[PDB]
Amino acid sequence: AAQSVDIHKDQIIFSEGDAGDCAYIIEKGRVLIYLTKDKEEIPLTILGEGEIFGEMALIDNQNRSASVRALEDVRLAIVTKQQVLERVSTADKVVQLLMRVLLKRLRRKNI
Amino acid sequence: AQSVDIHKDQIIFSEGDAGDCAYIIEKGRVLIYLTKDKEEIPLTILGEGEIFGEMALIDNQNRSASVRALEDVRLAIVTKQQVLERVSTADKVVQLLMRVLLKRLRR
Ligand SMILES: Nc1ncnc2c1ncn2[C@@H]1O[C@@H]2COP(=O)(O)O[C@H]2[C@H]1O
Repeated sequence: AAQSVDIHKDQIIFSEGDAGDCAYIIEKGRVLIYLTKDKEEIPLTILGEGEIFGEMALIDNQNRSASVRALEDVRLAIVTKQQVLERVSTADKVVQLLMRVLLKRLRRKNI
Repeated sequence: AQSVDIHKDQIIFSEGDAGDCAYIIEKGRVLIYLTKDKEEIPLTILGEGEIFGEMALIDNQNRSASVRALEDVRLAIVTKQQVLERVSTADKVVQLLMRVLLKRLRR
């Protein structure tokens, strides 16, 4: 059950401060990552097809650091913790080992 | 599968060395560290079933840190060719996660 979701142009996918449960892979369209500071919207990046966002919510299970809006009609593949564990557990030993030390390193970094 | 034993306090490799393979710790523990002006700054300690020395392989440059054995250790050698082969053949979503992790670790 790898589910997709379609998102209309100009839809806020999520907002800075929101609860974070999953990441998203862009299957079609583009998205704006941004912050809002005193009613002024400050862009950070634009992501397109085959790129992933919201991944700190996935590994660390905490709030959204930025807002994300769709610049056009987009499709998103939802990536949930259950999928990640399932895919890492079923992976090759060396790949599993790399994923572990990467995640362990990213936790020490973000301290 | 070739293994290698490393004596306690042996430098496995050093920051700045050429990087040809990674290692999975089969026995013992290892210290990952940097050296700044004869002062040694620890980063992490890894133990059994953990892997190091990947970064030279996937990013294709030198060793970013030094590694020493804290006790007698045994290491399974994983050649560069194996690591690239196994990561490239891995599942699309897993590859995508590894990329953004690495991109984050660089920033
Ligand atoms: N915080 C870290 N900084 C640099 N290297 C690290 C760190 N944690 C683990 N390592 C590992 O130490 C290794 C040092 O040589 P590599 O560049 O080949 O790959 C590195 C990583 O696998």
